[PDB]
Amino acid sequence: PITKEEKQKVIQEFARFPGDTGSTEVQVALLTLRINRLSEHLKVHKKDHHSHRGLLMMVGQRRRLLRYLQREDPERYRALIEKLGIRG
Amino acid sequence: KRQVASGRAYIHASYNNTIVTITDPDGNPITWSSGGVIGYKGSRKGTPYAAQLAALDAAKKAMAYGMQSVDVIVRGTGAGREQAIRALQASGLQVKSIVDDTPVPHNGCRPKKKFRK
Amino acid sequence: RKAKVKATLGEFDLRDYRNVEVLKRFLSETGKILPRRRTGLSAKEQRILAKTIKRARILGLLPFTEKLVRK
Amino acid sequence: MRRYEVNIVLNPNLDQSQLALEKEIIQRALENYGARVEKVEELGLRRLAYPIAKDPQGYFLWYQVEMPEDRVNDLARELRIRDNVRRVMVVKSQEPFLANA
RNA sequence: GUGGGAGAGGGUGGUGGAAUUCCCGGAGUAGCGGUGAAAUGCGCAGAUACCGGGAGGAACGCCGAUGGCGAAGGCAGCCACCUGGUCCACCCGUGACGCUGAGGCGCGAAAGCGUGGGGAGCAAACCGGAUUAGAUACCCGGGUAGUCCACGCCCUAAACGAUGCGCGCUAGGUCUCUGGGUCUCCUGGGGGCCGAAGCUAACGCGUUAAGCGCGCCGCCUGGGGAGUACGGCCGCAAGGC
Ligand SMILES: [Mg+2]
Ligand SMILES: [Mg+2]
Ligand SMILES: [Mg+2]
Ligand SMILES: [Mg+2]
Ligand SMILES: [Mg+2]
Ligand SMILES: [Mg+2]
Ligand SMILES: [Mg+2]
Ligand SMILES: [Mg+2]
Ligand SMILES: [Mg+2]
Ligand SMILES: [Mg+2]
Ligand SMILES: [Mg+2]
Ligand SMILES: [Mg+2]
Ligand SMILES: [Mg+2]
Ligand SMILES: [Mg+2]
Ligand SMILES: [Mg+2]
Ligand SMILES: [Mg+2]
Ligand SMILES: [Mg+2]
Ligand SMILES: [Mg+2]
Ligand SMILES: [Mg+2]
Ligand SMILES: [Mg+2]
Ligand SMILES: [Mg+2]
Ligand SMILES: [Mg+2]
Ligand SMILES: [Mg+2]
Ligand SMILES: [Mg+2]
Ligand SMILES: [Mg+2]
Ligand SMILES: [Mg+2]
Ligand SMILES: [Mg+2]
Ligand SMILES: [Mg+2]
Ligand SMILES: [Mg+2]
Ligand SMILES: [Mg+2]
Ligand SMILES: [Mg+2]
Ligand SMILES: [Mg+2]
Ligand SMILES: [Mg+2]
Ligand SMILES: [Mg+2]
Ligand SMILES: [Mg+2]
Ligand SMILES: [Mg+2]
Ligand SMILES: [Mg+2]
Ligand SMILES: [Mg+2]
Ligand SMILES: [Mg+2]
Ligand SMILES: [Mg+2]
Ligand SMILES: [Mg+2]
Ligand SMILES: [Mg+2]
Ligand SMILES: [Mg+2]
Ligand SMILES: [Mg+2]
Ligand SMILES: [Mg+2]
Ligand SMILES: [Mg+2]
Ligand SMILES: [Mg+2]
Ligand SMILES: [Mg+2]
Ligand SMILES: [Mg+2]
Ligand SMILES: [Mg+2]
Ligand SMILES: [Mg+2]
Ligand SMILES: [Mg+2]
Ligand SMILES: [Mg+2]
Ligand SMILES: [Mg+2]
Ligand SMILES: [Mg+2]
Ligand SMILES: [Mg+2]
Ligand SMILES: [Mg+2]
Ligand SMILES: [Mg+2]
Ligand SMILES: [Mg+2]
Repeated sequence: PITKEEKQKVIQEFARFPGDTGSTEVQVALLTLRINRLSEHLKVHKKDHHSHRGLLMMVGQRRRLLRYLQREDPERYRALIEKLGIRG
Repeated sequence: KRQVASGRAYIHASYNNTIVTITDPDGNPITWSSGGVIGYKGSRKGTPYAAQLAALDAAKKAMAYGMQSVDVIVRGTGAGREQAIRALQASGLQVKSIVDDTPVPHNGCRPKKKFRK
Repeated sequence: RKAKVKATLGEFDLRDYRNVEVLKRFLSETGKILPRRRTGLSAKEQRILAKTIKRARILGLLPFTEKLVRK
Repeated sequence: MRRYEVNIVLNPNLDQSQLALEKEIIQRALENYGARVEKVEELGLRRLAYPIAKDPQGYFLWYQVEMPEDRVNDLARELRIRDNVRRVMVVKSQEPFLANA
């Protein structure tokens, strides 16, 4: 799955402040978390296609969120990417 | 030639014919009869009358074989099933319990085109 | 048009695949699981009762099918 | 971990040594698969519905456990290897859902 | 974000009964099967009907619904794991991050192809039996591919709601699935049915629009010729665009 613990820990990480949950950064982290989880899922199970749909979508979201952050503040974008380490 | 005297009567009733098999409390048959065990040859074995005469054959036979009480069981839906049980009602045999056993499957096997949809 | 199943029974876990005469009270004189028309449950109720019965059958607690008496 | 229930229907004809020995194998499987046992209700042998293994009745155990998710299956795999075990049923345990309270 | 929820949504491994078929055994005897009626078939090497045992495959009766889930194709025994979507309540966080989407990429019923398994029931082709004016057919008895599995291709369809996606706007009534409420009732989110205004050639549609609007993609331009020819592109092929 993903435990309560794990999700917490990743936010209590990427949050812009105390109480941050919905920040662009954070969502991007979640989506990556979730992604990697699902990609490893389809490392086996190369036949579960209906989940693949989801992967494709979660990827799309991640990408838009990234692009926005870049458009807005290139600094925190580079920083975020150079944390999660993807496509940058 | 064992003198059974208590047993099962099996009515198997198809759109095409009827068979009574008389067996013992353990299920081994004692005697039997059918559409064309009596005269009838073609379709005519389906008629309920065919069933009466057949049922009574199976009785009378079993009765000289020594039997009085029987337990009826019925497989299949078909004309003159009821007529077969009827025949047994007063066959001279005490009809202890009628019962309906017709196998239904849980959808295993793919029917002959005749029986589909 | 007799009277409806759930009306008889008191409170019962509808999840109990261990619990029988409560369960058997949901089946035909053949093994057959009973219609809502006859049981008087709800969409969800009947729905859980199903899996419950089936779980129980597999366990050898409830009958998969039965013979039919008279006829 | 998650909390399952484990039903065991085994040979109603067991003498005592034999019974306590199947029980022993069970204990061992559970430890070896990582399940802590939070309860037991053993209703013992009961009249069946339909024959199982040519037998008219069966000996009933029930174990409420909490154990490693990913291991549950292997556990059942293992529990089943005994000829003297007839049927084995594991379940994620839910909460009572009742009606007519 | 947090907290709940329903679900044949997907993949994997397991396992449960019913029925068919075949094999073993008991008992039993002369026919069963099949049709409009029949015959072919099967049966004294003892069938059928009955009881007991066994193997193997395929599909899951009742529940089952006018029901649910899914983008579509589609999805049904039970169990466990792996996972996608989606709904609600709190109104917590980000602050226009949005809509559509030519190319591209992925999915894509059935049939079909390749390689290797598997093969019970069914069953194109085929072998027979009957009907018929004949019967390359409708009915009957056999039967191979194939239906099943793995992997890789194939990319079609009455792939239908013959209704592209998003948002906003315009009476109600009623039945229902699923949430949350102070729970005869209100409030979300689906499924149906009647009907305001409006639309419509009609039939019909009508808050699940075929009404009133805006954005954006796809498409149409009389019937044949023809989804043919040629060219290109994919394809092992069949063939597809
Ligand atoms: Mg006949
Ligand atoms: Mg056939
Ligand atoms: Mg075993
Ligand atoms: Mg949640
Ligand atoms: Mg499912
Ligand atoms: Mg599944
Ligand atoms: Mg499976
Ligand atoms: Mg069987
Ligand atoms: Mg034999
Ligand atoms: Mg004719
Ligand atoms: Mg001959
Ligand atoms: Mg012969
Ligand atoms: Mg001889
Ligand atoms: Mg048998
Ligand atoms: Mg077997
Ligand atoms: Mg075989
Ligand atoms: Mg078997
Ligand atoms: Mg939908
Ligand atoms: Mg369809
Ligand atoms: Mg889920
Ligand atoms: Mg706010
Ligand atoms: Mg602010
Ligand atoms: Mg889009
Ligand atoms: Mg496209
Ligand atoms: Mg396809
Ligand atoms: Mg296919
Ligand atoms: Mg070919
Ligand atoms: Mg044929
Ligand atoms: Mg022919
Ligand atoms: Mg012809
Ligand atoms: Mg012909
Ligand atoms: Mg004809
Ligand atoms: Mg071939
Ligand atoms: Mg093939
Ligand atoms: Mg395939
Ligand atoms: Mg079209
Ligand atoms: Mg479109
Ligand atoms: Mg489109
Ligand atoms: Mg469409
Ligand atoms: Mg338009
Ligand atoms: Mg959208
Ligand atoms: Mg609209
Ligand atoms: Mg309505
Ligand atoms: Mg409610
Ligand atoms: Mg509603
Ligand atoms: Mg209308
Ligand atoms: Mg009007
Ligand atoms: Mg409205
Ligand atoms: Mg509605
Ligand atoms: Mg129009
Ligand atoms: Mg023209
Ligand atoms: Mg033209
Ligand atoms: Mg074409
Ligand atoms: Mg060409
Ligand atoms: Mg040219
Ligand atoms: Mg290609
Ligand atoms: Mg070429
Ligand atoms: Mg063609
Ligand atoms: Mg195309």
